[PDB]
Amino acid sequence: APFTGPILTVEEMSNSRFPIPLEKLYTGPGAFVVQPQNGRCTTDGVLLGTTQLSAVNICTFRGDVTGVAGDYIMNLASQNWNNYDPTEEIPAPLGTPDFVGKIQGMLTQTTREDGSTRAHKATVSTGSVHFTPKLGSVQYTTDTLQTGQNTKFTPVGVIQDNHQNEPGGWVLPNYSGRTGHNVHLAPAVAPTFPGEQLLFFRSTMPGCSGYPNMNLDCLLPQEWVQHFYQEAAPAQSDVALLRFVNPDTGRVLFECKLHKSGYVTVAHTGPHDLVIPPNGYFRFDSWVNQFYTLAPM
Repeated sequence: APFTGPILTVEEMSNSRFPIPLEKLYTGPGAFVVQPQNGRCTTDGVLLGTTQLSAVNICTFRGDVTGVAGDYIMNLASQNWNNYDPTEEIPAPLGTPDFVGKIQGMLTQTTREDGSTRAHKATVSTGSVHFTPKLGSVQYTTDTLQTGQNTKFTPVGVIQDNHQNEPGGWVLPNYSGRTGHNVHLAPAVAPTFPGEQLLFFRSTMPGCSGYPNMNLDCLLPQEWVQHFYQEAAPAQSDVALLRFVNPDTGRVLFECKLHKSGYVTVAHTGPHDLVIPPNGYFRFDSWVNQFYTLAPM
């Protein structure tokens, strides 16, 4: 099982931390608590953190709701509408958000075998110490919805209330409110090697109110996560050499290294939103010692 990377342009891929396509590449610094929980999978196919395979289920919630008299609280159900098990060895239900911000979306429901259905705007602060997904409960500050009926929360974007103030992007939430620290987390990440920086995969979370910081950097495209999980190819070395080619010219644009552990680094310093040809895609060339110095970018 040869090791491989998917043949997909950044635009043909999807963000692994919010259900939306990728938009571009960006490498940068240093003073950051960097440990996204979704979009975490070893190059050999071992999913970690709260990462699951579907891009459409990232940041969604299913369950039941009980409205507080004159917000609403949701009793978490399994992604498949089944029972939720606080036991399983994960930081929280797979797909759960891995940063702090007020995610606004829609709550849809269907009043069982009768037919009626209904939906209302709703937001949910992953900062609200009542954001207890691990415990199996989460409350939304709706815009109003029976009890006993399957309520779904479909995510749509983030908001604000000062500027760029929010989203905490790299601010991990507390899956178990007061009750305790997050468990079974995914290793924090950061470029160790000299001068190298992390090569992220950017997208822009739809703003729905205020002046929120809409950037959303993930370390792996969802299909990459899907590919390694499928292929489950062995990591003949710590680092795998990748070349970003241009299908048209047939000329390498630049290189980067995919570390078996699951992240991407680029031999470059300082901020800079990469500029690539829309047809650009990544291609694995070979494994290398963690010492292989990279041709800059």
